Amino acid sequence: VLSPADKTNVKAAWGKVGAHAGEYGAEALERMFLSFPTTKTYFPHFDLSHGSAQVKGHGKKVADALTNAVAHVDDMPNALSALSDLHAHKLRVDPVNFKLLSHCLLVTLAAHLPAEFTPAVHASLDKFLASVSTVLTSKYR
Amino acid sequence: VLSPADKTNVKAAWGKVGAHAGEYGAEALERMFLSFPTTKTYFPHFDLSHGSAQVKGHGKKVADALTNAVAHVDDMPNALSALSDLHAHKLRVDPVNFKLLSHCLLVTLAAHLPAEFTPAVHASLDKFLASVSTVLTSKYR
Amino acid sequence: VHLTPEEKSAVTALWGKVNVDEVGGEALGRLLVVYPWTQRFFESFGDLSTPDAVMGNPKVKAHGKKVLGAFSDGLAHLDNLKGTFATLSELHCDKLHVDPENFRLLGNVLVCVLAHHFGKEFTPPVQAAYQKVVAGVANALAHKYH
Amino acid sequence: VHLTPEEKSAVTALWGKVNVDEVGGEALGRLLVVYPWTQRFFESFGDLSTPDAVMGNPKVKAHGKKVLGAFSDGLAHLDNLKGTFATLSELHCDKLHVDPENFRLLGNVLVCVLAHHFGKEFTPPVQAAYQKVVAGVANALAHKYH
Ligand code: HEM
Ligand code: HEM
Ligand code: HEM
Ligand code: HEM
Ligand SMILES: OC[C@H]1O[C@H](O)[C@H](O)[C@@H](O)[C@@H]1O
Ligand SMILES: OC[C@H]1O[C@H](O)[C@H](O)[C@@H](O)[C@@H]1O
Repeated sequence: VLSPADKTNVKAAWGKVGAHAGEYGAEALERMFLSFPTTKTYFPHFDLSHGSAQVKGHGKKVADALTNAVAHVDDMPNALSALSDLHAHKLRVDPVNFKLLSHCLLVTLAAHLPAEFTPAVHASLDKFLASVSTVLTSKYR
Repeated sequence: VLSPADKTNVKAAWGKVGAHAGEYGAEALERMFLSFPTTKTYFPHFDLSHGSAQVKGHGKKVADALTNAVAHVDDMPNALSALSDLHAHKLRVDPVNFKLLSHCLLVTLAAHLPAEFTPAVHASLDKFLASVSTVLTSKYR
Repeated sequence: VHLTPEEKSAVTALWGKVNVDEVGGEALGRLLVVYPWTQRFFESFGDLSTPDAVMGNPKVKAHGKKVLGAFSDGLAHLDNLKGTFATLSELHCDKLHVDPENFRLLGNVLVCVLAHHFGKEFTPPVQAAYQKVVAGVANALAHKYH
Repeated sequence: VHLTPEEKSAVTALWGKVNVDEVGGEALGRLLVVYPWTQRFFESFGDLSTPDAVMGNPKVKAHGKKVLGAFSDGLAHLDNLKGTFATLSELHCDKLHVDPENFRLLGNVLVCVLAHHFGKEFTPPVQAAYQKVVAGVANALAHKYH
């Protein structure tokens, strides 16, 4: 569960992503495939060559959903209802993979925005990413 | 995130706990302490022998707090704030420990209430207990 | 797995009463219901859409006694767990890439099923001894990740 | 830990450029802030009450240096991690009873920190190799549970 000061940090810090969103969600994905080859199972037909346009497209969709999760931080079950449909009901993604991506998202925010990534903001981003993962791996409809 | 059907299975099965609340709470606790002796380190001030009056008294409060959580299943963050403050802020409980007690609460519910412990109810009970643990392990003040 | 002489007799004593044809399918089945992301590994099994479709599946049931049988070879040789599970370790880790957290959850649902069947016979000290076996099975099955 | 000999030295390379007096303390300090239940093993450390109090605490920096050194021991001997961390393993497992999930959390915050400090130079191929090193340390430290 996120605190009032968590939401502030997350809103503030994530808001600085802007045009870099699809760049950041794409790098986060690439960190995950390289560092965690086991995640490749879920993407058997993807092109994963370093600059693959498939990965940048999907990178953009992932980031824009997080951007929308922040907008609806107190209403995520209903906000991301269909994304749970996809990840939990249909793909049946093992929740371990959500942690590995969340972490790669955090490495990509620290490598690019060091001035946002204070200890406090780090904690808040970690919590916010865990809370989204619970929604996307849950079945509640 | 709990489904409508999850809330109903829990109410239905916790509801049948009734007068045995403190017997099950304290059995769950004993189950925890013998199965996983590392959990004992949190209770250095208790007599933790089989007959213990403290274990039985603490057995009661956990179980009653669970009934309290079933009744506010739709928003436990508020109902369990003093409990969240105590476990996350003051005791600093490693959340692995909540998985251990939860497992021991299902072992007790299986052994005592086998007509209620169907797969669907099991599934709901596990989800319920994880929701509670998430609340008691988070700092949202 | 290092058990006491009475832990060992208590474990042996409870297992002898276990229905080899039914307990593993009932353990595997609740895995698939309680943790639905595990169904992804058993897509060739057929209908897993509902809890009663899972529990009434002849594949879950047939594969269940295969799981149980390997737990049985577990109890038979608790001094040689790593090697009892060496072939399965490689399958589950290298071919199937099953996250080892799932090995721990299946061990726990089996305890839940042991409790459910044996009720008050399944005592605190008996559980405690089974948690040792079950963490041993999961740690041996995970050996390729170490 | 098996590194492609590229990997082996792309890692040595980032590690000489590591402020040895300041990065353990930042990694240790972010652990206690991002995963606050970790402060229980460190109650002897005094003020731990806000991120700023944690991050400026002299005991945290001091201990962070000893942690980073144990890691440096690790990078030196990537072929024998279980002999290097055997004394440490016994400490963390047998006496301190630290849940090994916490080993993994620290090693990943050390990654978030190396990324913090090197930005564009801490690339996916560079992370990838550190993830293997830090999985290896955690595995080796968790050896007394295996
Ligand atoms: C922060 C967590 C995540 C977010 C916000 C997210 C976001 C999304 C979105 C928005 C889509 C659908 C795009 C659309 O049709 O509009 C999607 C699809 C997908 N996601 Fe996730 N995702 C997350 C985590 C994961 C993880 C951990 C995995 C597994 C490693 C994964 C695997 C997939 C797959 C396989 C698809 C469908 C890809 C295809 O078209 O084949 N996702 N994700
Ligand atoms: C099912 C989840 C749990 C619930 C519902 C729960 C509930 C409670 C309640 C009602 C109290 C009484 C405090 C008071 O009267 O102010 C308490 C205290 C306490 N809890 Fe928990 N708890 C849970 C899990 C855990 C776990 C996993 C641990 C660690 C192994 C833990 C450790 C403690 C300790 C040490 C106390 C204070 C005991 C005393 O000094 O009397 N709890 N909890
Ligand atoms: C931890 C206790 C477990 C034990 C003792 C166990 C044991 C076994 C055994 C004996 C087999 C049959 C090997 C053969 O073909 O002769 C098998 C196969 C298999 N197991 Fe496990 N298993 C365990 C956990 C898991 C988990 C958690 C999963 C996935 C969630 C899993 C997924 C599978 C799959 C997908 C197969 C191949 C089945 C097929 O042909 O489709 N197992 N296991
Ligand atoms: C995963 C990488 C880790 C490394 C490389 C590491 C390294 C070290 C080293 C070198 C020492 C000093 C040992 C001595 O002087 O005998 C130490 C002590 C200690 N560590 Fe670890 N550690 C790790 C993880 C952890 C974690 C996750 C925790 C707790 C959450 C922890 C808790 C402690 C405690 C309580 C002490 C000594 C107590 C004290 O000085 O107050 N360590 N560690
Ligand atoms: O038929 C399944 C295929 O179609 C889907 O639209 C996915 O985008 C694709 O990656 C998948 O392999
Ligand atoms: O040690 C590496 C292993 O770590 C984790 O257990 C992953 O889920 C597994 O698939 C991977 O190969």
